[PDB]
Amino acid sequence: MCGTEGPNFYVPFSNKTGVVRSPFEAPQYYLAEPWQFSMLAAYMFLLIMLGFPINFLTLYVTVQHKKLRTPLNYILLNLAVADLFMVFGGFTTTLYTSLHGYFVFGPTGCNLEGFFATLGGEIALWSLVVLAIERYVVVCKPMSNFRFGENHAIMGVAFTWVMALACAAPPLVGWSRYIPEGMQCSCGIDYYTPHEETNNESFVIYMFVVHFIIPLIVIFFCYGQLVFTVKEAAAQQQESATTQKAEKEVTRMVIIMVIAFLICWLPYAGVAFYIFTHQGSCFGPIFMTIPAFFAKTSAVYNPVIYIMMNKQFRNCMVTTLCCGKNPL
Ligand SMILES: O=C(Cc1ccc(Cl)cc1)N1CCC2(CC1)Oc1ccccc1O2
Ligand SMILES: CCCCCCCCO[C@@H]1O[C@H](CO)[C@@H](O)[C@H](O)[C@H]1O
Ligand SMILES: CCCCCCCCO[C@@H]1O[C@H](CO)[C@@H](O)[C@H](O)[C@H]1O
Ligand SMILES: CCCCCCCCO[C@@H]1O[C@H](CO)[C@@H](O)[C@H](O)[C@H]1O
Ligand SMILES: CCCCCCCCO[C@@H]1O[C@H](CO)[C@@H](O)[C@H](O)[C@H]1O
Ligand SMILES: *C(=O)CCCCCCCCCCCCCCC
Repeated sequence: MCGTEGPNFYVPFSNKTGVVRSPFEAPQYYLAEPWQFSMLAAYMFLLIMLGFPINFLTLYVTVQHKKLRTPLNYILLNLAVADLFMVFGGFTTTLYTSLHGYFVFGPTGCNLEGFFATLGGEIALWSLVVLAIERYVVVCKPMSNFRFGENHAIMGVAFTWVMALACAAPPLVGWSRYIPEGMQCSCGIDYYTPHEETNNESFVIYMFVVHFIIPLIVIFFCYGQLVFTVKEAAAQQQESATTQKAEKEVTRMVIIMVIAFLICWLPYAGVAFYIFTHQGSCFGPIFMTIPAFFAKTSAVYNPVIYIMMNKQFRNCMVTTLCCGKNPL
């Protein structure tokens, strides 16, 4: 008796007092004080004011600068579009529902916001995986007579859409489901109930293996071999100071990306290990959704790491903002 069950929800609050209401009908001010709902709204507002300009500016400066429109950058545009799905499909609706105290859009809007907010975050995750594979193929050259062109970059972007749909669509057709999560103002995959009618247990395993373990292994391998190949080639040219300088900056950048991926990855692993063991207590209307609360920020720091620190995008964004010029 941890929470309260309904046909389309699970409110993480005991019902011995008879105060629980459907998160589609009445505010959930027993999960959290009204100011805690407002702080959720403020956090959504922060993500919107930082997420939309950075990600929209990425799409905009690509239009005004021809040198950005290379095939190896196509997957970066896919990342910026994915974050805009998170910004508009997830953060915006949550900011609206949070100020009511409950998900005012009903169960139909729960599937919609759940899908798009999950789709955007899933496109972003696999865009990072695809970019790691692309950089690995271009640098380590595992195929003897291979050149990465426009057709290959399109496959990689289209591949992210298949992977993201592979995660976001099954809950719409009966494998897992979309329910209000945490404070019941946004919607997402049901990791909180063992809903046997939709086989939630198998979907969590599938999510954990395919959309959690596999992305980590691919990123670590590709960048691992990449830094290995770069350091190996740089060792053969120790007389070139720029080669050593290029090797040092490639190492620092791969580290930054791998660390940034783990900052979004480890919270789920920490919640996993606490759910893997300790399977005997109620997770409050918050605990299990703490990784989600911080994984949203990937809509802000991923374009900062992968785009704003790209040498090309930075100068072009300065040029666009710058008007025309820029300090040289
Ligand atoms: O939705 C995503 C997609 C994603 C993928 C990578 C990152 Cl870095 C962030 C989000 N998550 C991952 C897999 C998932 C669900 C949440 O399954 C779990 C089962 C047990 C414990 C934690 C779990 O996390
Ligand atoms: C983008 C900003 C949107 C803000 C929408 C706020 C809508 C508030 O709506 C109000 O909410 C109260 C508590 O939920 C109710 O008691 C009121 O009846 C209702 O009018
Ligand atoms: C940039 C901010 C634009 C805000 C436009 C939001 C329009 C909603 O407007 C709000 O809707 C609520 C519905 O319950 C009403 O209770 C409020 O009185 C009304 O102001
Ligand atoms: C750096 C890694 C980028 C991957 C970001 C994936 C973010 C997806 O995060 C997911 O968002 C959903 C919608 O709010 C929620 O239902 C899930 O609980 C949450 O895990
Ligand atoms: C995908 C995993 C990322 C691999 C990052 C490897 C970080 C290595 O970093 C390098 O290691 C050298 C010793 O091996 C040090 O001497 C160098 O200072 C350092 O640049
Ligand atoms: C050359 O690049 C000309 C740029 C002209 C604009 C420079 C000033 C930008 C100010 C951005 C900071 C806005 C802060 C708003 C916070 C809500």
